[PDB]
Amino acid sequence: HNSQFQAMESAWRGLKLFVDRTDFRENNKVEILHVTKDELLEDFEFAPETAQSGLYKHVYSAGYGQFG
Amino acid sequence: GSLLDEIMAQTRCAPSEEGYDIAKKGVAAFIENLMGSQHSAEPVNKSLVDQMLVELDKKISAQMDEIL
Amino acid sequence: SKEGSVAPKERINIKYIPATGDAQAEVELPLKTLVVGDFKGHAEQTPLEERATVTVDKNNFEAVMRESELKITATVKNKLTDDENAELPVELNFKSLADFAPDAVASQVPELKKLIELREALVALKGPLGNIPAFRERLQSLLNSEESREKLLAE
Amino acid sequence: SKEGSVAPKERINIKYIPATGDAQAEVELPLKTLVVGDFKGHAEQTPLEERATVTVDKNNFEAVMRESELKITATVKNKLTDDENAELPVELNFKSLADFAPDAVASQVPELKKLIELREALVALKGPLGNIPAFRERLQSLLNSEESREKLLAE
Repeated sequence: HNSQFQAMESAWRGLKLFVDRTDFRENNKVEILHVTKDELLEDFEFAPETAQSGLYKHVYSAGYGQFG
Repeated sequence: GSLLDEIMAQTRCAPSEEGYDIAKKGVAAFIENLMGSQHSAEPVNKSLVDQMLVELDKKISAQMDEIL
Repeated sequence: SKEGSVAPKERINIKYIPATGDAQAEVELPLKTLVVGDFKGHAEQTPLEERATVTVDKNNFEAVMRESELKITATVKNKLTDDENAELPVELNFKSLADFAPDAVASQVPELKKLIELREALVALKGPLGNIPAFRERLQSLLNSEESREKLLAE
Repeated sequence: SKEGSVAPKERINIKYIPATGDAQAEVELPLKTLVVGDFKGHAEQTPLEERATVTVDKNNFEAVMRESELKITATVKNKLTDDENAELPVELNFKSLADFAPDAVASQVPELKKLIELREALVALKGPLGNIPAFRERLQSLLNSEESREKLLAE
């Protein structure tokens, strides 16, 4: 019931509720990215354009913008 | 000799092989104009280099509309 | 949790599946989602463009949780004594989903390792306690012999 | 009002056109018409043989209107007070088709900039007004404390 424990328990046991329900045999995969919410806006402040950000690398280019 | 330390930490042209006298003129020229607005961030400096090129082209093209 | 089976062979190898069983399905490029958000107890010093994304399904969730090293270190309130204004920091190391349970949280707190060991010593007493009625006969002897009793409590 | 797209490339660049779409047509020398008539609020001092004709289509109508500088300066009736025989001149600067609308006409009248700001201050009040019922408890305190209330209204 601590603010460091419970916020890091709901953010992780709630993932298990997303893993247990979704049938991974029926063509499903899920990627897990460790950011923090204050880091992510800084990472959009990092690049001059959203098409060169660090989250753009993991959403677009490592996935969708990739051969195969 | 801290300017030599920045060249040796720059691993692209560190051990005095080629282009080390041109890039030494690049670091020392940017610091002389940096005192108009103090800021410490490379991607803003990638815009602050460009903001020192737009103001430079106002100095050059106004002269090259007079030599022509 | 392993069924005893035989070596496989050209003969047929029946194994009572005490289990019942499920099924599976498949698609094209799977509907891949990216769950993003704070999953550990700090802020990592590496920039975002170098850290990686890990793929989790039902079979490898116990291995993704173990290799994350979710180490939660915090100072919480001390309610083990008569002090209200006392605090007691903890040290947690999580490797499975059962490490959230109070059996493994209290096992990682040394102030609570002695209290479960206290309870395990009391559950061990209750079995042979009411079976032999000669225990209360020597409780009065320990009521009589007060000097030799306190010399043995320190041991 | 810009769709987020990627850099173009030899790979294919799908962009959800939330839009639907039209079509176009072409001819020989187009049927060119010359719309002539009073389009500004004065009489220009240059003679006719020197001034120019500007070409307007659907894409550049916002730029032809901006560079015309339609500045309409007139004295109109003052209906902001209890005076019937009062007049109030205005100053208008039109740069888009939305500048004919009363959102941008009243924004260019300084006597109406304080009345929309008055309304924006009253729409801001209505949200937190009826949610907390302790506001009327201090309206009676402002009914009691009349001296300190009027000292703060001038600020």
